[PDB]
Amino acid sequence: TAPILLLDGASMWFRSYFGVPSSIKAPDGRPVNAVRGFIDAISTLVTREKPRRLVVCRDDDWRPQWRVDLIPSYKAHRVAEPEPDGVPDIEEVPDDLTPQVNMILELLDAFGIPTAGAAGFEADDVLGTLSAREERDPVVVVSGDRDLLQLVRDEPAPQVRVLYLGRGLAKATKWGPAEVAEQYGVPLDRAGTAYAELALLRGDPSNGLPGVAGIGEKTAASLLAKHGSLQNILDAAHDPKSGLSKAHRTKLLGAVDYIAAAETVVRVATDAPVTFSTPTDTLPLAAGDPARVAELAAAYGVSSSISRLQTALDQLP
Ligand SMILES: [Mn+2]
Ligand SMILES: [Mn+2]
Ligand SMILES: [Mn+2]
Repeated sequence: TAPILLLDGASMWFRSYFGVPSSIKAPDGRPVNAVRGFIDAISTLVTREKPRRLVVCRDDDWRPQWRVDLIPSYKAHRVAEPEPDGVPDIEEVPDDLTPQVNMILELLDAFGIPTAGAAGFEADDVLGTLSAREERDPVVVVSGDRDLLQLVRDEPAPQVRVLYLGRGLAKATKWGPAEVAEQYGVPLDRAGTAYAELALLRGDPSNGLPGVAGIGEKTAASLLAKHGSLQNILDAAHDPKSGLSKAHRTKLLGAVDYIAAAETVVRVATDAPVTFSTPTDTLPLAAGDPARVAELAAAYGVSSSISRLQTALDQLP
């Protein structure tokens, strides 16, 4: 059967912002390069993957307070203005990109393309929750964010793949457990979860996470190779006769608190309370509100992109 596409919205429209020139502008002069690129990526995906189901996943909270409480440096270098509890922090985002996010969300809503979010969670968590719950169709998670490699799955069916956007969409290929195992040296039988344990240990500068000092990617992969899992590695450290080196024991034991905190920060949630903007995740084959879509697309200078999307939809069997 055809896959369900789960789109990491912010990953994709940030990529469109930096991959489409800012001289692409609306009639009022505001850049719409991210709008154009994001709509064009949806049309490309519809044509390449021919889904019947498609969801754009939102960041209802891009920097959840529960993660910051565990690790205060989490995404700290990306905050423009921190906001008190209950209110998402203001992310440092180019001034001419935020209005384009509003334009995109307005078009998706008027078209009826499903969007999903969960209060207090990231799009990463929405993607992890929807891919964990999927029982009917193969899942394609579309993102430039290597965090989501932890979601790859062969069994139980259906499979989960990440269409990874690190080199852009034209060059993107589907990552499964084999690809993550081959490119990162984690065990194949639990490749996705072990990738998250690898990232926890080595650190993640784009998320503001330091990792465990002294355990680089090479060491963490080999430790996972020999012991199979992070839990087994901590067991080897806590047990004073295991074959774990004393230097490794010192680095791991000196980080027990960070490791316990980081575990829930690094893993994406799989049971977030996701809500949809639409009744189902079915991809509409025509605009839910065509007059509003035409008025918005003209106002946002992307009428030809919307027309291209409708042609791709028209070609779906
Ligand atoms: Mn805050
Ligand atoms: Mn994200
Ligand atoms: Mn992420």
